[PDB]
Amino acid sequence: AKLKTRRGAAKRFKATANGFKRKQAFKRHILTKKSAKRIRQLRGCVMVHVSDVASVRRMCPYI
Amino acid sequence: MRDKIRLVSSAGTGYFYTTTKNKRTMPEKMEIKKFDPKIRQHVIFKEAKIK
Amino acid sequence: STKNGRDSNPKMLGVKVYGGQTVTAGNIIVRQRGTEFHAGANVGMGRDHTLFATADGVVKFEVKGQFGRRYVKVETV
RNA sequence: UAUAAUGGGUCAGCGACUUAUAUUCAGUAGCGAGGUUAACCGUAUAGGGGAGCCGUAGAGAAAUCGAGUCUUAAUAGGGCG
RNA sequence: GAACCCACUGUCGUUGAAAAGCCAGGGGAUGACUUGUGGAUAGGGGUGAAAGGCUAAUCAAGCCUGGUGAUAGCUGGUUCUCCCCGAAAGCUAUUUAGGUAGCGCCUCGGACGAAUACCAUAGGGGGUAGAGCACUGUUUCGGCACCGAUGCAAACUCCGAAUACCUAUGAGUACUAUCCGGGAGACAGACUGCGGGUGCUAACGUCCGUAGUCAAGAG
RNA sequence: AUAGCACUCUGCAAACACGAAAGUGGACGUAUAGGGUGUGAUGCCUGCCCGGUGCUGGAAGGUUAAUUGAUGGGGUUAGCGUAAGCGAAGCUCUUGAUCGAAGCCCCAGUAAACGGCGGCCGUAACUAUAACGGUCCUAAGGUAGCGAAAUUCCUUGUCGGG
RNA sequence: GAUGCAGUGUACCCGCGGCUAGACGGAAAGACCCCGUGAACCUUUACUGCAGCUUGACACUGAACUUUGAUUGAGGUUCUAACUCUGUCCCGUGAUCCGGGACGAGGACCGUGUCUGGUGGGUAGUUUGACUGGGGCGGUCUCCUCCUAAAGAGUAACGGAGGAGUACGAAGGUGCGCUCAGCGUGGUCGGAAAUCACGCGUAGAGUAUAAAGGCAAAAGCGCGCUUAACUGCGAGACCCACAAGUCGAGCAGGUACGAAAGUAGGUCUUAGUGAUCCGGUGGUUCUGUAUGGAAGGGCCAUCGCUCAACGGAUAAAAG
Ligand SMILES: [Mg+2]
Ligand SMILES: [Mg+2]
Ligand SMILES: [Mg+2]
Ligand SMILES: [Mg+2]
Ligand SMILES: [Mg+2]
Ligand SMILES: [Mg+2]
Ligand SMILES: [Mg+2]
Ligand SMILES: [Mg+2]
Ligand SMILES: [Mg+2]
Ligand SMILES: [Mg+2]
Ligand SMILES: [Mg+2]
Ligand SMILES: [Mg+2]
Ligand SMILES: [Mg+2]
Ligand SMILES: [Mg+2]
Ligand SMILES: [Mg+2]
Ligand SMILES: [Mg+2]
Ligand SMILES: [Mg+2]
Ligand SMILES: [Mg+2]
Ligand SMILES: [Mg+2]
Ligand SMILES: [Mg+2]
Ligand SMILES: [Mg+2]
Ligand SMILES: [Mg+2]
Ligand SMILES: [Mg+2]
Ligand SMILES: [Mg+2]
Ligand SMILES: [Mg+2]
Ligand SMILES: [Mg+2]
Ligand SMILES: [Mg+2]
Ligand SMILES: [Mg+2]
Ligand SMILES: [Mg+2]
Ligand SMILES: [Mg+2]
Ligand SMILES: [Mg+2]
Ligand SMILES: [Mg+2]
Ligand SMILES: [Mg+2]
Ligand SMILES: [Mg+2]
Ligand SMILES: [Mg+2]
Ligand SMILES: [Mg+2]
Ligand SMILES: [Mg+2]
Ligand SMILES: [Mg+2]
Ligand SMILES: [Mg+2]
Ligand SMILES: [Mg+2]
Ligand SMILES: [Mg+2]
Repeated sequence: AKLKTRRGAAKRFKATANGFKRKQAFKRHILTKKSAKRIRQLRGCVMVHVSDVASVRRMCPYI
Repeated sequence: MRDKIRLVSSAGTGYFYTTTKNKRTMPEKMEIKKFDPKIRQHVIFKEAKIK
Repeated sequence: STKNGRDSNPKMLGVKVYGGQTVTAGNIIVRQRGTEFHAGANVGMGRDHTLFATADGVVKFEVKGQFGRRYVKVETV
């Protein structure tokens, strides 16, 4: 049968030209104690690690 | 016990910082001067409940 | 039972670049809990007493001054 | 593991990595900035059928632009290209 | 106390004559008694003077057929031939510890080349072995907390190697290093030598570091 | 298991049980009868405790469901406003004023209901006894009778009989 | 724990009747012990459902009097027509079923349907951690400092010793300024010890807190003014399985202190901490299912976990 996407992973990863991008953790709450440097540097997207790319591709066959 | 509070800008921008204080040693509402990125100036921020 | 059994995680302090090595600006030279080494020319000190290069060049260690402190500096060209 | 650890009294016959679908990577063949049909029709492996799929462009959550886009007051810097 | 109904003791038998018996003894024997025939109660139900007893040699939930080829990180098995290369029993995390995943270690294809290694010179920072009281502890004898002689220390240091380790040049000898992809296995180790904790300076004991061999290697 | 004894439920279309219902047993019986529970001929008899849980009888104060819907806030436009904006009525989203029983919180009774019948000090030394006196607690701190016992660790406790 | 290995001793080949010392003899994939995120049955004040029982609202459900409250409700007294009788008499009939008719006794009660609070091991499905010189009991599970640790990094044990789950609008920034402690002398109550003055040696003091590494341009101690405890970033590097963590020159905007060169992106540093999901609050040039709006969603900033079994299997579980 057709391969089925893992929707949880599909809602966390998006494809780039040569890889995948993701958001960073530790920016949901408990924010007062954190430093301004951490606050500004954890904002935005980053790339998926090579040791995780295989798992991401296996979970998302069509993205 | 140090309670969390938020300091809101007086310019109406809605900008706010967050910090903590000791209620007993500082009963009065805190009031400081800080930079406001929305208007890019320094203005007074006053304490508001962290909620 | 035993009251002991605790220890902290490692911190990996030490010297990262030795004398005669080429370093570009920004490289960390020493990771130290205290200022066992001091910063000379073209070397900056951080909040945790880390020493880093502020210019390109070659690392060098020395001992100078009345107190006899150990200094580390970067020589440019 | 000679082990005093397991299994077999002997012979003959039977006894265990398969099938469908989807996907990815290597070989080989056709065509080639293009490649290719599905259901179906069809005195039927032919010939018709271009709906559709892959490739040819990225960035951004998105509106939006586009060899550039995102962030920013910034024509600076930086991330993806 | 016979028939009849039971089953208290002992020998025998226990691939028996018998999937519960024989033999010699034992208890009740007009009663809450024994027994024939035909009926009723059906499975989380029945019945039980109550032992979880019995319900067709089956009972802490009968049997048969279906879901069904249930699931088992567990145990076992896995069938012809030759050639080339060749591991691991580690770290991290885990309701995790005899499972699994990322990394480390194996193999095949492509790209790339000496950018890699051995050794010689040159530049580097140590706080161990040893040694010693200058600090911190502890220790023996003398003279008035100190002074003169004397000892000790993983958590003492006025000192301080050999080895290891990082860099730059260089002769020779080695298709070495590095990158991109396909496929794995493995995450129970053992002994010996050296430095150690633990134990009794015991254990073919146990836990680490570091080399060799076995594992997977005959003579 | 048993005859005997005690508690408790049941006024009959009885309680109780079976059944999905219809109905059936109880019983063609009826409080001297029927069900449940504990004990177990007979003799002498059966001490104290209602603090806990249960059951029984009280009280209408606090708390509380469905239901009901008083207010308050918002969306949308007819119309107003150079603009920003304001905005009736009709629909619509949300809030929950008031009313609202049993049960529980509260008060008494009940142990042949489930249950409970103590500590620490001076002394007893022959293991640890309210033995006896102090005090601390508790609802209270064992009456009769018996006791190295089908109950005793020390234990083959001590003395006598055989 | 040896017929089968090494060295030795003994022993011509094969039956029959006896015996049970060994072949870790046969018989049953150990019932004891441990393990698997296995099973069954039983218990309860383990968790979560259901039956049963019970409370009230609406419906079946009607009519008359009468009292009290702010046209309407809540209580009392009667009635019959809904409805009940496992009461009597007739008919179907030849029948203790049933149906129809009459009578009698009850009666808007009881009872039933839907909704709803309480009770509920009576039944049903499940849960009840791991490491451990076997398991159990005990102890531990995350973070920081020292020693084991063999002079780079890293390195185990239910190995030897201590700390943490904070504090601070000043204990932060800057300009200026100043140095501890212990001793010897003499001085009012004043004396080992508290206050004053002079002197010799001199970092033992101190650094909010455990220890280590540090601290004279003092990182120790005061004063004046202040909010750089900023916004957007960020060359480069450390450490790393991932997720994370750490240091950072320099560039723009605004700012504080300095005469100026300049210093300032919290505090001498290393502990004072929690991912994802789901929700709350403030902004927003985004989106918003015919169209214009609006609900809802997205982005930015923030709030709610002793998820301490601290990479957190559920919102919810003991024997
Ligand atoms: Mg958020
Ligand atoms: Mg061998
Ligand atoms: Mg064998
Ligand atoms: Mg085995
Ligand atoms: Mg066999
Ligand atoms: Mg065969
Ligand atoms: Mg007979
Ligand atoms: Mg019998
Ligand atoms: Mg007789
Ligand atoms: Mg039944
Ligand atoms: Mg049977
Ligand atoms: Mg069962
Ligand atoms: Mg080979
Ligand atoms: Mg190995
Ligand atoms: Mg877990
Ligand atoms: Mg296992
Ligand atoms: Mg294995
Ligand atoms: Mg030594
Ligand atoms: Mg393992
Ligand atoms: Mg292992
Ligand atoms: Mg080992
Ligand atoms: Mg061993
Ligand atoms: Mg060999
Ligand atoms: Mg009895
Ligand atoms: Mg009696
Ligand atoms: Mg002879
Ligand atoms: Mg013989
Ligand atoms: Mg015999
Ligand atoms: Mg043998
Ligand atoms: Mg055997
Ligand atoms: Mg077995
Ligand atoms: Mg057992
Ligand atoms: Mg199940
Ligand atoms: Mg365990
Ligand atoms: Mg143990
Ligand atoms: Mg060390
Ligand atoms: Mg080291
Ligand atoms: Mg070393
Ligand atoms: Mg969740
Ligand atoms: Mg619309
Ligand atoms: Mg954990």
